[PDB]
Amino acid sequence: NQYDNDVTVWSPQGRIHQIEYAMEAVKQGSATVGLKSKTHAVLVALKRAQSELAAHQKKILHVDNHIGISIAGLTADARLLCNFMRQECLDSRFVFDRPLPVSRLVSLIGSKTQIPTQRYGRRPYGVGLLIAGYDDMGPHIFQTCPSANYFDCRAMSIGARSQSARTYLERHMSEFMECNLDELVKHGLRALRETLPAEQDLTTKNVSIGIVGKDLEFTIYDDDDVSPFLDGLEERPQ
Amino acid sequence: DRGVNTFSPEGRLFQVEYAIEAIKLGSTAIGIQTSEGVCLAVEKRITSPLMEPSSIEKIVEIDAHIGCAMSGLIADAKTLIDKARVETQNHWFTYNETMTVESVTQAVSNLALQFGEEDADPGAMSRPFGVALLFGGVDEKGPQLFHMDPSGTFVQCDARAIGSASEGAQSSLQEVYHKSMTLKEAIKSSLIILKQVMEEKLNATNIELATVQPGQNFHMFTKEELEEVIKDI
Amino acid sequence: SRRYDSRTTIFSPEGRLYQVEYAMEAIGHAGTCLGILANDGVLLAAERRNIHKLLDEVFFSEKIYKLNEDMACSVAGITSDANVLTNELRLIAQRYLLQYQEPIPCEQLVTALCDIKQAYTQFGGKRPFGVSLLYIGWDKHYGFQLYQSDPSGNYGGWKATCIGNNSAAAVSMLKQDYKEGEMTLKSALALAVKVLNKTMDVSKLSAEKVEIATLTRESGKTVIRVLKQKEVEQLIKKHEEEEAKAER
Amino acid sequence: TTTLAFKFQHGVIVAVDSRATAGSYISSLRMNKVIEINPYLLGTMSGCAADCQYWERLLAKECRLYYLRNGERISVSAASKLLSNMMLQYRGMGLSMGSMICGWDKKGPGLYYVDDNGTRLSGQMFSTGSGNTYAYGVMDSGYRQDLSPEEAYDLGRRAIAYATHRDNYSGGVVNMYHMKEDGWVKVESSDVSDLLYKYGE
Amino acid sequence: TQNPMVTGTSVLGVKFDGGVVIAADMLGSYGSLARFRNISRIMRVNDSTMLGASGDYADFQYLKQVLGQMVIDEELLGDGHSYSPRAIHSWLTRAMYSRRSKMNPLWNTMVIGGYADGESFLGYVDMLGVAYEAPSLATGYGAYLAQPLLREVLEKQPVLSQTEARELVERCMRVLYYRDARSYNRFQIATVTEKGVEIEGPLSAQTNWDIAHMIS
Amino acid sequence: SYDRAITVFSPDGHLFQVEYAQEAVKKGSTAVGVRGKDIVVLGVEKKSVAKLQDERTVRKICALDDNVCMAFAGLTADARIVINRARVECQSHRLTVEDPVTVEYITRYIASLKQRYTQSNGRRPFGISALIVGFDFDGTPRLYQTDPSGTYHAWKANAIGRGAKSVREFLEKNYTDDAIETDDLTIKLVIKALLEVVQSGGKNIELAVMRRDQPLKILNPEEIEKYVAEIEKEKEEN
Amino acid sequence: AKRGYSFSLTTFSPSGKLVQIEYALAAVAGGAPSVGIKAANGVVLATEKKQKSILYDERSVHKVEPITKHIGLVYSGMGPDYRVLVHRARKLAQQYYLVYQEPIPTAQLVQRVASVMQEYTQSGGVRPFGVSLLICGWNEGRPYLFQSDPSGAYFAWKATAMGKNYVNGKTFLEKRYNEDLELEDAIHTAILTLKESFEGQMTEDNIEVGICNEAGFRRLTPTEVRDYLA
Amino acid sequence: RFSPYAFNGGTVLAIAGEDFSIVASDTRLSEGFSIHTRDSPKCYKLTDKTVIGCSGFHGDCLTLTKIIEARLKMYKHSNNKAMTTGAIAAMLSTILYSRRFFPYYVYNIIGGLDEEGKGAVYSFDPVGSYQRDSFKAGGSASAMLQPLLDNQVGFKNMQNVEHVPLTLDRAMRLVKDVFISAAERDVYTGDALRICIVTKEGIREETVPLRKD
Amino acid sequence: MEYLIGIQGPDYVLVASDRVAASNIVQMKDDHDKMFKMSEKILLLCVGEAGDTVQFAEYIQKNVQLYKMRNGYELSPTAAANFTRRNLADCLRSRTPYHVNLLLAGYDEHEGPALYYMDYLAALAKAPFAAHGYGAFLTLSILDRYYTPTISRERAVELLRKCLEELQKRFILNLPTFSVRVIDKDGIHNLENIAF
Ligand SMILES: [Cl-]
Ligand SMILES: [Cl-]
Ligand SMILES: [Cl-]
Ligand SMILES: [Cl-]
Ligand SMILES: [Cl-]
Ligand SMILES: [Cl-]
Ligand SMILES: [Cl-]
Ligand SMILES: [K+]
Ligand SMILES: [K+]
Ligand SMILES: [K+]
Ligand SMILES: [K+]
Repeated sequence: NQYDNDVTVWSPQGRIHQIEYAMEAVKQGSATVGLKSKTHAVLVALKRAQSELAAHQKKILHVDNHIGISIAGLTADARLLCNFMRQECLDSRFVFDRPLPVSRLVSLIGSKTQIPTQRYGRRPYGVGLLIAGYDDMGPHIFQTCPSANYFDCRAMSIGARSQSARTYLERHMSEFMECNLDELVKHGLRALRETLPAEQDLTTKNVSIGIVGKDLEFTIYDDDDVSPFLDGLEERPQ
Repeated sequence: DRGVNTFSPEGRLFQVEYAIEAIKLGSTAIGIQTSEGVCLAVEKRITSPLMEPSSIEKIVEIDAHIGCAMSGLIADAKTLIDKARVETQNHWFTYNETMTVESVTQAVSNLALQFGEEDADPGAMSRPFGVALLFGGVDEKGPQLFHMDPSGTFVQCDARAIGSASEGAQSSLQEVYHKSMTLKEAIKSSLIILKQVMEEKLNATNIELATVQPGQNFHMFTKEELEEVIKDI
Repeated sequence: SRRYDSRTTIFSPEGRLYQVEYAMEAIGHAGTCLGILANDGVLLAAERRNIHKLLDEVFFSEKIYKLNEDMACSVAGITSDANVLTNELRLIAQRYLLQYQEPIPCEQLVTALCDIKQAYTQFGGKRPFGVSLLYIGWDKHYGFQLYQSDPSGNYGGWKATCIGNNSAAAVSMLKQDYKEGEMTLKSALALAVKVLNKTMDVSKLSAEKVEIATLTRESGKTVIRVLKQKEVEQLIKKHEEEEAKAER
Repeated sequence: TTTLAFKFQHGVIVAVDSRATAGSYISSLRMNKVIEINPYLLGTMSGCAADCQYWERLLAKECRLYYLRNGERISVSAASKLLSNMMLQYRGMGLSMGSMICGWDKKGPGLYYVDDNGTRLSGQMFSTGSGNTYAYGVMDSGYRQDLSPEEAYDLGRRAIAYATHRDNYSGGVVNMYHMKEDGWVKVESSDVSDLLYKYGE
Repeated sequence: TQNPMVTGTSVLGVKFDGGVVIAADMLGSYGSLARFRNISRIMRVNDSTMLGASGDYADFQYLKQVLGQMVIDEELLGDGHSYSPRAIHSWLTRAMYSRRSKMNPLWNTMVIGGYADGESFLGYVDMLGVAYEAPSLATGYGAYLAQPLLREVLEKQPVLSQTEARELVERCMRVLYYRDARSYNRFQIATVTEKGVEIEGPLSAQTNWDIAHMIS
Repeated sequence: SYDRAITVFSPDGHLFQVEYAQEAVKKGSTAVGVRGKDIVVLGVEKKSVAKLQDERTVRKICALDDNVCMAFAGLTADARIVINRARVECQSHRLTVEDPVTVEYITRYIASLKQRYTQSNGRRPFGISALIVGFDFDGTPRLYQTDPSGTYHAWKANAIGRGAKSVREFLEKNYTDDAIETDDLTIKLVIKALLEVVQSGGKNIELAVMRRDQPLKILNPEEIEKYVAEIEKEKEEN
Repeated sequence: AKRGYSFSLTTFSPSGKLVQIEYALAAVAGGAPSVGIKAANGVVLATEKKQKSILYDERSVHKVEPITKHIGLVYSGMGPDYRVLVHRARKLAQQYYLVYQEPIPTAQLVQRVASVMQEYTQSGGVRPFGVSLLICGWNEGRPYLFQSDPSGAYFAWKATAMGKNYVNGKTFLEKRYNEDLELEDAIHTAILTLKESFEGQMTEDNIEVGICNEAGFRRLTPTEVRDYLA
Repeated sequence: RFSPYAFNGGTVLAIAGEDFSIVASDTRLSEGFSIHTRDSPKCYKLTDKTVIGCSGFHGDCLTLTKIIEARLKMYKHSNNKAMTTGAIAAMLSTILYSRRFFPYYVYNIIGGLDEEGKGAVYSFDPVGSYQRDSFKAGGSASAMLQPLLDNQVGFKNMQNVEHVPLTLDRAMRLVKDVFISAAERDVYTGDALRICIVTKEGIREETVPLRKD
Repeated sequence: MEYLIGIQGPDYVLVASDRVAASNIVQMKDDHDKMFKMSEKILLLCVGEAGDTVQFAEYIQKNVQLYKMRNGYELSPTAAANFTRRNLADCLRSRTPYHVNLLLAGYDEHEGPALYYMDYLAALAKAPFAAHGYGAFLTLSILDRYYTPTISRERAVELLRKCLEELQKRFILNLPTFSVRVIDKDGIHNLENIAF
């Protein structure tokens, strides 16, 4: 191939391979699940360890009091987009004194992520995000990609073996709108569980959860704060 | 020929993956996070007895409570170390406090993929750093050890090894680690594993040893003190 | 974009610079240019490559440039690149004069241009200047001096040297004849004609084909002159007459 | 403000007052005019308070960076010079700081005077502030390199206390420091008015 | 702006039960000269907030187009979000202070009335970045003349009906016309409510000049 | 401006442009430096001057400051830049700080300069290695050496250039207190190590010495030949 | 939005020859023939202006151009590149006059114009000029004729030819041209050298010719060209 | 010409105890001889442990508080913890000095708790010179509040008083008394007094009415 | 207000400068040196604004030292003086000018003893004798009176003595100590400081 070294080179089929190669970076990262009710928006991600001696990687990150993200792909590209999201939320609160609507923040991601895909020497962002937020329009689950394209979704899963989680959510998508918060998180956990192989299941060390909604600001539970959600579990069936 | 910011069909940056390969040529470094302190150990790799012993500095001081072990291309490392030292003193000036071991590692991780050709400054980076770092120190969250590579990904470690013989030392730490280990056993283990994966015998002038424990500050071990820990082979 | 980049300022596997060594080949096809240092002076002798019945002869010289009140240089290579460098040499010499209010020392002027030429080999992504230069002059520190400049940006002080066509043959010819510490300007002028005659292509040697300039210290002033055609004619014929007295 | 520093056989002593004023009103009477850069580096403050703090703290940051890079600490001469260059960067801009740099290094006991203008001097004695004239008076008369620590402390106290008596913009307490081969020791923080009554008898 | 050219005088504001009412005379003065006696100093930002402005009229018209565009830009997205009366007040505070800090100020004093979430809003913005909230507002000479009237009525009766607020405003415009040399007897009344912003046409306060005969 | 990455990582993990610059120094002239007890001495070779050339110009030993001098190997054109950049830094350190430059600081600056040229756009690395010689203000002798990568080490004795592998191995066998006892034998140690690789003859050796408190001394072709007389007196005999 | 290339498009080959300059020399060698003759009391410049069709307006565009009151230009090679050099040379002539208040010496103009040509052999993202210039001038009561080429090198000529059959044109001039000609005689031998490489019949529209003397530089009118064509 | 500054009055007071910190201010915002609003408290919550009080030019006060609010978020995203009372005080010093040649006409006093749980008070000038102290007043009536606190809290100019440690009850009354005295004399002080109490439990606000003339 | 003085002889240059470092009304130092060593035979004496003097003097000092390192030989007294003149003249029509009055003394191996006078405006003039400060108004006449171009070193110090005694008697400022140094063939020699 020779149409795959630069973002500024179009393939004869009508495609850009460097955007598609950047999309492969998202799939290699560990799975993360996002879903919402009428009142809450929940992010559930799978922490990953390179070795048992090393700790698990951060998957959920803070953006603002009403917005939180889960990452999938390159770490530095995730932190770079996270800092841009934080800055845009800070600028909105500095100027207007009101929280930045989720819809508009994701549109700013779409505008920024597009710039490097059209300039020579530049590259696409090697990270896909799941954005959970709450504003005047209620809870929101958003999806961003290496391609500047973004999606408003009821539920979504990205990363390794995310298809298994995607199918689970697709069956229970009508269930979520009337769901209690405790029941909503369990749905997100049960979707993330499908991604893992048959030998292993969700533990207190490899599960990270983020919740934002009408009740409370965005909060990340990691270790001891996670066990109340895992306890009360319907066993792994096949 | 391709650019520096080119993705592989796999989904990785070539220059980053190649920078990981540059570490596999550097000397082995081991850090161990004990509940009562953090110890760092590295081999100097002497090429000639004419070369001065204390000349090679693969374990350096960043702050009174933070130590850093380096592996790979040493020239690239000391650029990152100076930036880390600047960051700690910029933070001290602004906030009148010592930085956390996590924040220092995060600050260095921000320089990760800040390289490119076009749409960049005249003095902008052309390539990544061929360096893997082990940040070991004590803050208000107890003793901590962090690992960082050219990709920018940084994570806490109970015990980690990086260098030429990375996998060999990783498996040796894997079976000889308790989260309740003592600092006496911590230095011992790092010395025991170091001689196994090396081409040269362990001498008092051959290696560097450092300790960061809640009580006392970061300490560079003197030749006489090394002989007291090598007495227990 | 990088598809069309020739990568001029890059290293070769052996540890050398290609564009520099390729520029060296351009000098070899240019005119023969020699410089000889004497006790009471220093001179430049160069082969004129611009020779025709239809050329006008407007300027005082073809390859010899006056840079300073106490300095002059000769050129071998691409003449347009040579014009750029010689103009810069005249500028640097004047910047020193403006600052210190005394003529620039010979070595320092060579050093300044060599730093510019070296910069073209390290950064910028541009082709180096395909020119070798011979500097002659007088300063209050080291007296009469002769310098050689490479497209690499490397220099050296010589008592006798040559650059251009058949340069290696000309220098070994000088190495045998040059009498260190005994050389007078009259002996050096005779040696210049001797080396040029054997080195040059057209064989017989002519007043239109060679160019000689002398730098001498007279009455507390540095005098630089490009020799007239009537003077050159006598220099060639004096060697021609000794070529006839070599057989018995 | 009133600030003094002098050196003798047993080291360098530093004494300052504690008063801050805005026009004719007293903002503070507990003001600390000595910055402890290091165990063996010391700086005094006169002029604009904000200008003194920021810059001397910035010097302190650079002294810290110096110690990390070479791992040997910094000379007093070098430290004072650094501060001088910072003020030199901001010339004609109305920065107002008068300061002294105290330390012990390889050369020995070190005393320097640094200015907002960029003036840098080394000397046995210095006094900076609105009441420096009074401090000089008592200091000069009753000073000898042949002094004992107790006698030196007497002179420091004495100088500041009398300066505060005469001067409107100097008062509060005397903060005294002793610079020893090992490092600096904080001698005392005594109320000036009480000292003055004691001297009155 | 270093020196203002055409200026507008006091702008009034007071919040009643279920909305806010704003008044400003239709005068643009060039120094002492009454230059334009039929120009609007009030604008409708959107359906929730309105704005009346004192000071330089060219600077007001500039802020009128910038705010006008911001509402247009927001209506294009149609994401169910709109600028609240507080958000406009917050933006305007940041805009005025930013220009002030660059030593090139917008020579304006603003009164912002609004109604959102069943609550009435009234905000003040200065040319230096001074901003606050009050039950009653008056700029320029109104702060010395009309504001004392508003405060004394609101002390005896905190809650007013729309009719009560209107007749209080008309009483204040009467005092302003009597006592301000840079005022005129042609004014507008703007009102925010559950229904939106309503700006009424050229109004004149009833004047009595019977005290002209009480000098003998 | 020219914004192209010249020095990049190879698949195996090598910096070719840096390695080619290290091939340039290996083609350079032989240079050796050795620390003594009271003095430090440099020695440079592979001179091969045509004797038709004034050798005063082509001297490979340069003084950076009053207490610091250096010798180089490789691309002699590149050296001049680094030397003059170090000389400017010598006076800048004297302007910013009252104190003169320590030997380690100059070496660190030269190393940082060489490192910057390996990671900056548009430029190739320097094709030189340097041997830095000087004294501390306390009087302790110091010897350092740099290379195109940007790494520096302190040495008792070291050689760079062509035949460096041969000369270095000689110094390992001949570096004891018996050879460093006197100031004369340390200079003799240089000449013997030098004349061991070069096309034999004292005429091709230029070496410099500096005492603890004395200014830099470039030795006469007379003084060095007197020591060459003492090595051949004790060559057929010893 | 755009940003130019910063690398040279003209580089040294292993042979030591800047290929793009010699390739630019091929562009002029293939262009319409031009001839210049210095003739004691003046200078003449003549070129082939054969547009190869009757549709063209022969009066619209010119090949022999004035730079100033006393200097003129003719070219062989590409027209568009020549235009740039004319505009640059006209500015350089005025820049000199504004500083020194004296008509620019021809040698000084050619040096300044040749230096512009040098830039395009070393600067980034650009090709050299595909034009060789013939510059005439009158200063200090002396006629001047110069040649500037893609290389940036300049030569002083008594008489020369360039373009198609430049080798045959020069050898013709070696035999035909003699020093101390009259200006009116120089026009004849200029048209004669042009006839050697023409191909077709010569009209006053088919060729363009300019003259330079003590009265300045001017292009000959179509009526004047007809009178010499007999 | 044009003046970038306006005087809006207001006085801020802070006192430190063993486990408490008090930040108090008037609610009067004024300009010239007129009152802008009677409902403008100068106390502001930054964290659960720290409270700021700004007085002087209100335009500067509004912008500066918003900068601190943004810088508090920037810190906690980067350091994973809340900014300490001492760290906010150290930060405010640098922000105020960054405007050395175009200063904020502002008088800041920080009140909160240190890392040991003890009360901390930091007093600032318009340019950024600061220190820790037991009690400090800043603003238009700072000269009226200070001498009474020097006498009562500092036990100055007294002979045989047994030096009783400061309690919350006594400090609360001290805060009220000095402001009642200041409202009688200072024209820019009045309307209402708002007291913010920083304890281990959090921030508690209290309002006591003042002279409205 | 400070004082500088230079006296050039047939084969030497004698220079003297006061040792007072003054602030407002106090003498902070009794032994402050206002002389700067540029080369082995070049001295630069500077006077003027408090912070501007040392910064400027050292900048030139370090550049003359830089020239020595880069070339192996030192600048001539003339080339040095013209260098200091260039740097000051270029800062004259800038936002921050240096108000420094200086005196350069040197010995050339060819030209001989040299003494240069320079304004804060950066006007350079070579003089057989010159003086800076307000004391010059009282001493230049004494210099005019007794100076001969063939003055011996013994008489030069005695002539300096006569000038410095005048500053004690008539000049309103207290200048008790002076630095005295001689430049010649052998270089710079520190001479006994003249105290009163
Ligand atoms: Cl991931
Ligand atoms: Cl690694
Ligand atoms: Cl000259
Ligand atoms: Cl205190
Ligand atoms: Cl702003
Ligand atoms: Cl490019
Ligand atoms: Cl800020
Ligand atoms: K394809
Ligand atoms: K990667
Ligand atoms: K330190
Ligand atoms: K020094």
